[PDB]
Amino acid sequence: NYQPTPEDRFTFGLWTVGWQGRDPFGDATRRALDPVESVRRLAELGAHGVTFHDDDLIPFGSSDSEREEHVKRFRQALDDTGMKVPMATTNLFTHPVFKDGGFTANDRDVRRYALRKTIRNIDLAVELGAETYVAWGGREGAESGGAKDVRDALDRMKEAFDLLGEYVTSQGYDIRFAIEPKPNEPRGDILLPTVGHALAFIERLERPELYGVNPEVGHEQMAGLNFPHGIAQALWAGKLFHIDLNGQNGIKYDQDLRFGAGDLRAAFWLVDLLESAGYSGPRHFDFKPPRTEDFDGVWASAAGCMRNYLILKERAAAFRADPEVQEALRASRLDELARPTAADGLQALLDDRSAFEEFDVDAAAARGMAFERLDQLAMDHLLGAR
Amino acid sequence: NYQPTPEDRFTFGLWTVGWQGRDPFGDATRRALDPVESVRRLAELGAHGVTFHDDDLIPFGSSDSEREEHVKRFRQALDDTGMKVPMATTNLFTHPVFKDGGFTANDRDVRRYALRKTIRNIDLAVELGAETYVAWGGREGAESGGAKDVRDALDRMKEAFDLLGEYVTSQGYDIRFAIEPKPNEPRGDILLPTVGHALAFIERLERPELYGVNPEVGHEQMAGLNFPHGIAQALWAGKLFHIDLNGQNGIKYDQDLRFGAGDLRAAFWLVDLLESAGYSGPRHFDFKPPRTEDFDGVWASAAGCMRNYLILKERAAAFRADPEVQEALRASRLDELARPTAADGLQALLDDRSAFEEFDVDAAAARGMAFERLDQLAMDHLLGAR
Amino acid sequence: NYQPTPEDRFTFGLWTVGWQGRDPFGDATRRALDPVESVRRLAELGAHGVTFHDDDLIPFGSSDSEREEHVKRFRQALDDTGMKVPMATTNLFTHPVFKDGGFTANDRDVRRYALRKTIRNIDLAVELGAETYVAWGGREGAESGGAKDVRDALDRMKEAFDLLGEYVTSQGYDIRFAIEPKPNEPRGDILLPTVGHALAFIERLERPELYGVNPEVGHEQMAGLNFPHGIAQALWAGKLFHIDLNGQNGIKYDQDLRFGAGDLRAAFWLVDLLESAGYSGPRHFDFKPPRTEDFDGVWASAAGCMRNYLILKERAAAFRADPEVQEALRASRLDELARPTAADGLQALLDDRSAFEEFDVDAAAARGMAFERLDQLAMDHLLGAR
Amino acid sequence: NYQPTPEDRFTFGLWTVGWQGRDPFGDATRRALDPVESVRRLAELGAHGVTFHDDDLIPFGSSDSEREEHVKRFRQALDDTGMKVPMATTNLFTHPVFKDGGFTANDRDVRRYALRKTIRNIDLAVELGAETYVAWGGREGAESGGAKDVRDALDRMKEAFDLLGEYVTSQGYDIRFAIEPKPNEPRGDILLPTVGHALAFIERLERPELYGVNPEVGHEQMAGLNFPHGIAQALWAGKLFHIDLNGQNGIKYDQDLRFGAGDLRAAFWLVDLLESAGYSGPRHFDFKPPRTEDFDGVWASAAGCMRNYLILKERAAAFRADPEVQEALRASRLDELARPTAADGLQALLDDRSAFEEFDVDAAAARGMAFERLDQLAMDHLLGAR
Ligand SMILES: [Mg+2]
Ligand SMILES: [Mg+2]
Ligand SMILES: [Mg+2]
Ligand SMILES: [Mg+2]
Ligand SMILES: [Mn+2]
Ligand SMILES: [Mn+2]
Ligand SMILES: [Mn+2]
Ligand SMILES: [Mn+2]
Repeated sequence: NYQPTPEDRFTFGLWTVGWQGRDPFGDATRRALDPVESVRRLAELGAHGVTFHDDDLIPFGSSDSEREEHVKRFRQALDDTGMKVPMATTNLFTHPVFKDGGFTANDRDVRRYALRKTIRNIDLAVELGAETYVAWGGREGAESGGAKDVRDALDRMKEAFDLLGEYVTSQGYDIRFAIEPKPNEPRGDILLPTVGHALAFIERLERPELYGVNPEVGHEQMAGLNFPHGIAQALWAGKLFHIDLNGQNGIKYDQDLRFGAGDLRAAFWLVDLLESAGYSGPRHFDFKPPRTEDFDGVWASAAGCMRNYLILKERAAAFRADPEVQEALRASRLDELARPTAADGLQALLDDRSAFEEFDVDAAAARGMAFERLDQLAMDHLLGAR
Repeated sequence: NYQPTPEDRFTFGLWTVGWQGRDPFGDATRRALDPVESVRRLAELGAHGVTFHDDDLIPFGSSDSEREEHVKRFRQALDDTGMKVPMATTNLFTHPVFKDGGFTANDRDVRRYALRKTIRNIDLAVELGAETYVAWGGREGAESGGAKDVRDALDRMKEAFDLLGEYVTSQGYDIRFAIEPKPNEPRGDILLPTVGHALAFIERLERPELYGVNPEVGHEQMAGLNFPHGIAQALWAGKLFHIDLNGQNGIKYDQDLRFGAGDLRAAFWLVDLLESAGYSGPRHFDFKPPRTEDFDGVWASAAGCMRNYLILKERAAAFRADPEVQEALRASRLDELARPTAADGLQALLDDRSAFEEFDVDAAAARGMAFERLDQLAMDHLLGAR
Repeated sequence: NYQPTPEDRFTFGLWTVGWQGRDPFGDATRRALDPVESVRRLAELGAHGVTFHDDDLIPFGSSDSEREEHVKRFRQALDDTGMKVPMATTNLFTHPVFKDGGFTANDRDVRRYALRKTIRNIDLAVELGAETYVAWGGREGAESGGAKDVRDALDRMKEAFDLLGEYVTSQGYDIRFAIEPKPNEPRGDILLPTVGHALAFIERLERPELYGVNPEVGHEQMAGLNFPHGIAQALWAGKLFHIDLNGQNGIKYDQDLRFGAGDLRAAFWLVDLLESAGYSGPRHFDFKPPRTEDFDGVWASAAGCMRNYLILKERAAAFRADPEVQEALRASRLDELARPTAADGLQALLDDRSAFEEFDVDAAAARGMAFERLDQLAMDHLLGAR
Repeated sequence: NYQPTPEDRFTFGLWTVGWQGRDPFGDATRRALDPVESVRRLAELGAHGVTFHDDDLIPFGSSDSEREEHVKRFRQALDDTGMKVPMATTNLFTHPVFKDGGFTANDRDVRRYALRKTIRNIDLAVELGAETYVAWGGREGAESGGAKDVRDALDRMKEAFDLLGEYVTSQGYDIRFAIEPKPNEPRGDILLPTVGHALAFIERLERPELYGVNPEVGHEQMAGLNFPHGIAQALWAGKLFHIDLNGQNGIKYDQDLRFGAGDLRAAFWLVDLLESAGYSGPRHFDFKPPRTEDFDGVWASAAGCMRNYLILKERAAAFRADPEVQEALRASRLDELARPTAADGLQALLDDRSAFEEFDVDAAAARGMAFERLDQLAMDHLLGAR
């Protein structure tokens, strides 16, 4: 029942199932996982692929020969399992050198080092077949007002992404970039804090067609925002290149619960939207099995991510296919929302006396929207109570 | 001491000092103010101008002759006082007809009526000399997931703003539009919920140069966002057309406290930024004198808005002029943040062995950023403790 | 399917289905409901009873004869339908006189008036058979720090509740009090903001056995708190006298959505707890049908409150009855949580070398808690996916 | 200017200035500090004393002889500097064995070990002269609903604190306990999440006079609560045994900024209250110098904690001493808030026709509270603008 297959395109970061359970107040509760073992275990669960930061796969400061060894072992596990690598990213946050940022660090020599470390891993991602390269600027930001001039930092952020775009085009690489927003943590405030800020910034890059967003359920919810609404705006702009799925219980620290935990109805409306819109990218889980769990709990949590997606997919499809729901959607005038307000044009609107002079505002005000009956049909569908 | 003059460009909405104190749980505590009396009282306090919704100035459903009478009375008070009207906006939220929105209402005939009501007031704003026309889509949004297809709604929102842009260009009007974001309240979630979402949406309009943002302190803070950071991004994009100043205590209902209340250090960093960047638009207060107050309290609260701006302006100027602060900014490498990361270009960066192969990451990691000493110099300046 | 009967003890406030849809930004969208019509409509839906504020039932400032007329009409509808009145409360928030509070208003004469208005309605509630008298101190609090000395206000709050307790005991009334906490709105901060603060305050009253709490789902969630956890603490103290059920989407204005909307998994864990603990008080809905709805939407929303309770009751019962869940609970040592840590006593614990000197902390640390498999069994049960 | 002396009773935890800068996303940026060096550096800055967890002072798993060595070195530094140790606490959160809690872990043998580890450190704290023993239950809680039966956990929490009270009374120790609440982080929800929940729980302990609260600025603000209001309630109950001072920017991860950062006006109202109430306990800083800082930044941040307290103390004293403020407080009827509502008693209130039958509610409603003029006098005082 609800069993994933690789055609469901479920992917996981190496850092997710491999999180050792170090949090700000506590030591690791689990041993390190060898990436090869994660690939094999995830393949057995029905995953389609894995993702990585450079430093997940190649220990920081590895020699060039150790580096090849690590990559070759990893390549063999991908070949043995059929697993793909659709996304890769750079760790620009763990090492102390990045304590004030990578691309927007105040120290210029750190910024140059951040760019070189990124470019090296873009080459590796292309060689492994990644289509999307994610940037999460977790250290770009500030705890205090005077520490970061945000206009200068946005100049430096645009400089860095423009150079990366020049690099991939000059190499002929078929890879796109996706910015992963997060509003805070580990910095007091992070630059480009939401999907909207990231989309707006992309429009000022030299080659905006190369850049999209990689939104994460829990991150938008850390600002109290509606995640399906943000995703709909990203889809509307043609910029949903990738997505991070997980769970979050409101405005607090980044929990990274398994997908379906946290705000369950928001998960339902997210799956409805992704499936209706024909999103065809990876269904990626950026999640942390809680540090209460041993390795059996890690794999149960990973399996639950995909199970919950597949249950919600079924319930959302049943909802949209239900004749009674389709009648309710017309009762609530969703059909009218999809029609142009004024395809007849400005001048026709200005001369149309039924739009103002003879508009019966009181009759229009009296029409109920029937949204509550519609929402309870959606609840009944989610719960399998019809 | 700290006395405003009209050259400080302080402005107030008629609805601010005129708020009667009706909240969701309580009746009005103050009588209605005649707009003429507000103009005179605000002029005496040192205000530069006032703003209005159509329905603040002309009671909803007024006949064409009553309408002229109301406008003429208002015009006379502006002439008697020297007060300007730099901004106007449309009430598309109070009347029951707008219960599901104006521009993105599901009912098409409401959307057409919303546009006609807006166009009528644009003509009036131009006649009164307004430079900026604000749109706050307070009813555009939803309480439940199925009620609003957000892609269709964004289509309708873009349709509405494109028609308004076609209207002002066809009339030859020298007016620009500013979208005022708000994340929630009165709708469960509002479309374009933050400065970032609004900036991103503007880039998809037919004539993006006509549209900017009118951010409000308290609204970004209702999503827990850093308001000076958002304003810096708006300035960076060239889109800060107008600003709403007030106070808010965190993530809760929209409080609209007087400016300087709420997050006081954020107010300090906001004034520092506006003054450093040479923002030359109106300093507009979108605030509500608490319903505990009588009319003497209303004017004390209005006066406090401008007093707090002028005190913070002095402290921010003293901060930036202090030699010890300028030395601290260099100690924290804000000068280096302003320098290009790689003006030498991509190829030079790729060949620069000091950027990677011979970069001493450990020496760079060991450098403190000296941000705490800088922040305490900013605290001492704010408090007048130096 | 899932049809309520009066033995389910579902109750509604007159102010809930009768909310006209006035919010801070908008006029009423629905006409006023006659209380008699609400009683009849709710009885047809399967409700067990209704609740009221004094001013819902008797218009403010009614003459003594109008007052009797209103009560007699209401009594007749209760007799015609079989509806009960298990709870009543006082409106100490709508009238302008209460703009700074009722029991903790700075003006002494307002505080005395607040007490007299309350006592009058206690007599009426007893005559209608109410077992619980609720106090929601919505105006008790402040927007600014100097306006309210909170120690003096707590003195005044304790004075008011002590007098009410002296009044009911001197009259021989069999009624108890329940304080309904709320953290903010309409005041910037409200006194006794959470279930915990209210429970702590009760312990300083002269006769604490007379006072309990009436927590509301959405109010605890406006502080980001776990509502089932708070209810468990109230049950643990023996103080859950009444409960308000509704929905809320996180930290924002008080939404009062229908129960089951908002945080659906929290609703599941709440129903599990109430049913497991044998809570036998009313299942009261303090909710507002959204102002998008006409009267048919009002009754659909009311019906959905009880439907969602009954669906969640079934799923929680199925969860606890499942042998596989009972095995998982033992796997996660919930049985051990219920056993005393040290029934052998302090001295035995101090001499027990297996508790410290010879405790194998590393073996104990290695035990997984199996919480994720348990939580996914709870998800499968909630969704009907087993 | 604003220089602390040991009579200001400023104290710091060893873990504060000694925080190495490991956060969930990043390695340590600073080396470990020897406790002896912290004591000497803090003494030079004007601190009065230090606090510790057992594991800060004695590395976990130390032999009994290493333990004595560590204590003796520490004792010598206290003797050389005059520094006191007024508070101590237990680390029941770092080691993996505590991943599901100490006192409320599901595993019984962990709970017994938690108690033995605590008792051992109580003996050490008494020997060092500590008056207060703090308990922060950072691991007591849950990420999912089924993992923790909260009634059973509260039984186990009460069992643990009752045993500790029996232990200190049987030994004749003159030490009191203080519970430090926190709503979340590192657990998804923590038990006893606010000052109110902790105060309520204390009233069910066997010997409630032994237990008080140790509230922390940032923790109450992580639930969006008003921290001066919570402290006033703790003072009102006679339970403010200790306090943790720091800064926090709203509802997000626990930032532990230096005191005065975060919500500056809340810091002003906190200092006003502590000084007015004659709080005579330690002014303890539970803060983390940001990981951007080197060791010079650590000591600058520590110094800023005490500087900001002393500046706010001066401004609050000036505020309360100002004749114009004292007149404003009477104008806003704070004098009337301090007077009994009904010292004449219930029967006199019931017969007093001026309290209801002849009360002029409209005249009373018309009185402004003059709270805005009062709040602007407080702003002017805080900023030194008078
Ligand atoms: Mg992510
Ligand atoms: Mg505004
Ligand atoms: Mg309620
Ligand atoms: Mg603390
Ligand atoms: Mn995350
Ligand atoms: Mn606002
Ligand atoms: Mn509510
Ligand atoms: Mn903290």
